[PDB]
Amino acid sequence: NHVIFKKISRDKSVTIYLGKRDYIDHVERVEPVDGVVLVDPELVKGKRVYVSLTCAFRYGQEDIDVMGLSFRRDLYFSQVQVFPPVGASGATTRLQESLIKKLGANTYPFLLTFPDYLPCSVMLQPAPQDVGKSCGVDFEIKAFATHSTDVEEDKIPKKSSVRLLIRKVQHAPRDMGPQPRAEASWQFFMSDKPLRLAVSLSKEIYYHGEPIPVTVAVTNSTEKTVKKIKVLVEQVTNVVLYSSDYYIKTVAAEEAQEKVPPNSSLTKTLTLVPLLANNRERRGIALDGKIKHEDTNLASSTIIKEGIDKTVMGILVSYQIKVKLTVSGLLGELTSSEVATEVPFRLMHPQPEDDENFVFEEFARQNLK
Ligand code: NA
Repeated sequence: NHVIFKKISRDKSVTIYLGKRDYIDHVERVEPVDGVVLVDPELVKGKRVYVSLTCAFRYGQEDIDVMGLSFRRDLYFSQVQVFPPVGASGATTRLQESLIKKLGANTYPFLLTFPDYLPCSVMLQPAPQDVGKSCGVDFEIKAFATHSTDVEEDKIPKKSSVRLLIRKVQHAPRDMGPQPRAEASWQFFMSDKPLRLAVSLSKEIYYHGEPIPVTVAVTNSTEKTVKKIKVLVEQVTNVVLYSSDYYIKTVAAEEAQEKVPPNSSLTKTLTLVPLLANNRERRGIALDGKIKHEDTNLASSTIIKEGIDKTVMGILVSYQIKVKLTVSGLLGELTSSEVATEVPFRLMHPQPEDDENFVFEEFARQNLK
């Protein structure tokens, strides 16, 4: 079985079919959006039909745009002619050949590539506590019909078009970086002896839903007790277009049950799983889609190609493990400050790997249960 997604214009003249809602970037390359457009021959007579792919950044709205009330900067734009048929006939892909075999003679292929310099789907709606507005990067697939008027004004009527917001989803590349690790030491006021914290991760990339084994070694040479060992996954978000908004938020947390007495060491591995489901509040963190939708995830770590300016990504997402130690008799007495350290890591979807029967679903995404 193969689920095909479809949407049809208010006026019934144009119907678009897609194989996926979600298009894979493994960063070596990215999936093209290939699909077909079914037309009503009678409603498209004398008309042209195109499909465009637009990547845009928007600040100030959850979409572009109501009352032109938002800032917008386009990252990429492409458009192909789907009807009348251009040049040679037939599909360039099996999906297309198959969908055309099934749907019949009013169906026409279209294929839209992605380039390698774009970000992946990212959006944020701010929490009450935050300032700065909603923003994100949208990927629009639009199929529309144009016609001519005797006044020589061409027309692109809304009722003849269909707009699908797809996702460009980040999947892991062939290779990952070295084992993440960090070593911090503190010498407190009046003290001759160090508190050391080493922290290590099993690998530099993790998959959404994959448990992250944070291993911690405390060497406490001090007279103090470490009352608490806390471990966080922090999501760090930078808005690099328009407003400068900066967000850092805890998407996962774990507390050890153990303390570290003066003059002792402790080594323990805590396991964290940074999912959006763990978060009651979905606001003020970078997601790959709208809050309302069941399929939405945490944004994957941004990946910038060499030689691309980061502002052109429009929102930067990155992750770190933060380990905070709580030290007895310090705070308000020997420090106004945290004792903590961070180890960065990347978070994305799994590495991808290396006729049929179709079932048609409406493209609109399922709302949150
Ligand atoms: Na001490």
